[PDB]
Amino acid sequence: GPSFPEPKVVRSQGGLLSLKLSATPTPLAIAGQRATLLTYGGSFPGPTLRVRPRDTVRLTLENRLPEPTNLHWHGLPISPKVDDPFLEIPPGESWTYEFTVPKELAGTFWYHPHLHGRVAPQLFAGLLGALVVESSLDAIPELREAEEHLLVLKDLALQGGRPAPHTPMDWMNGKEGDLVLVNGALRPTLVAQKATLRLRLLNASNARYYRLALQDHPLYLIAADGGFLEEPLEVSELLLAPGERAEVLVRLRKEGRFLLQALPYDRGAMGMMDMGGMAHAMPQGPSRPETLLYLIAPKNPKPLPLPKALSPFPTLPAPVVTRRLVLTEDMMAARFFINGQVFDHRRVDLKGQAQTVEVWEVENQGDMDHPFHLHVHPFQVLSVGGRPFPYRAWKDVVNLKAGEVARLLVPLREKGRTVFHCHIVEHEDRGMMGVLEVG
Ligand SMILES: [Cu+2]
Ligand SMILES: [Cu+2]
Ligand SMILES: [Cu+2]
Repeated sequence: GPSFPEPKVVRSQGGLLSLKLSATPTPLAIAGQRATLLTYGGSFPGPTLRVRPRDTVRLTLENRLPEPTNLHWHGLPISPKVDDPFLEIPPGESWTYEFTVPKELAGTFWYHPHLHGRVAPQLFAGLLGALVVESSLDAIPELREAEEHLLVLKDLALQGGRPAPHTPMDWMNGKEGDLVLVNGALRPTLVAQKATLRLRLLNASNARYYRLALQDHPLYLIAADGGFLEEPLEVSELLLAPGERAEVLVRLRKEGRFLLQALPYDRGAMGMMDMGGMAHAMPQGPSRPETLLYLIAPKNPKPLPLPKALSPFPTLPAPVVTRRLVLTEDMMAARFFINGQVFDHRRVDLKGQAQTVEVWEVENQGDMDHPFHLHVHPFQVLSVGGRPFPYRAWKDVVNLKAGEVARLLVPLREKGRTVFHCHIVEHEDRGMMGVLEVG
């Protein structure tokens, strides 16, 4: 097939994407070996859903797993009656998710399980897929003429032909795997046919971080989690935390082979160590460098000029409340807290008012990175760690290194009960989640 593996795409037809999608243990060939994963649509990753604003999505999820599950439409500002984090689809049962794609939306989003307590094993076993919202901006020549690819960054570990089980230490750190894959393939080769590439990036890992760098090239950031930037932003590297998305332009200036690497990154994962005195926790340190893919430039490459502008970011109304949400950890217990509390599905933690804007100060007082995710209501990151954020774009995950405070501008959109949580999904399963009610 094509030298570059990418998930199969399902496009909306006539303004409607209607599809039956089963969650099922699936035998398949993965990184040169046979394994049984948990998949949507018989594939890992699941199929990419490509839609346009104002399309209708009708996704009937059939649960063929031996455990209950549900779907989070990660990043979509839709009703929490649809993106329902509390719904349980029992084994053998089905549920139809139906929503309209918002008019003012563009970018790379994704779908995955969100049944509290089972998210980490279900997502690790392979239940995830992408959703792309096409934009009229994609028709400008600087984007139209680029060669576009989706890169689903997800790692895996196999044991006896199945996803490796979670250990106690996995529940503390978040589980990372030794197979560091792109679109389910082990270090694929991308033989570019155009000198400009448009790469949609998805970190769908449970916990692994990707400190992205392309040999000999900068990246041109054009979209964050949930929308375009106002203009391209040149970066030498790009950290993608669990759950985050980004889109970059790559401008191939010379012929040659270039590595896309996940450079060493210390996210504060811990191990255990015993030097006489009994065992005590010790930092794992930075991750080993990983090669993600091989990028081959075309002959005599003449890249397109970058777009001068993308999408103006909306001027938001003045905020009416400031929230403070403090993240803490009890590592040896693998318990994780927001303002000193663990998740309780019956407890409402924040009550806000639709169509107002709030300032959320999220403070990481732990020692690990925690990627903070808010459902339903995309936000503008104003600052992290006291540094002004270098661009304006909708995000829905923000990474917090130990000690850092992020200031977020949060317009409240759809009414109903939704959640916020760490997107190291083990931490969510172990209690680092709270409930927001919007009325
Ligand atoms: Cu998510
Ligand atoms: Cu969630
Ligand atoms: Cu966390």
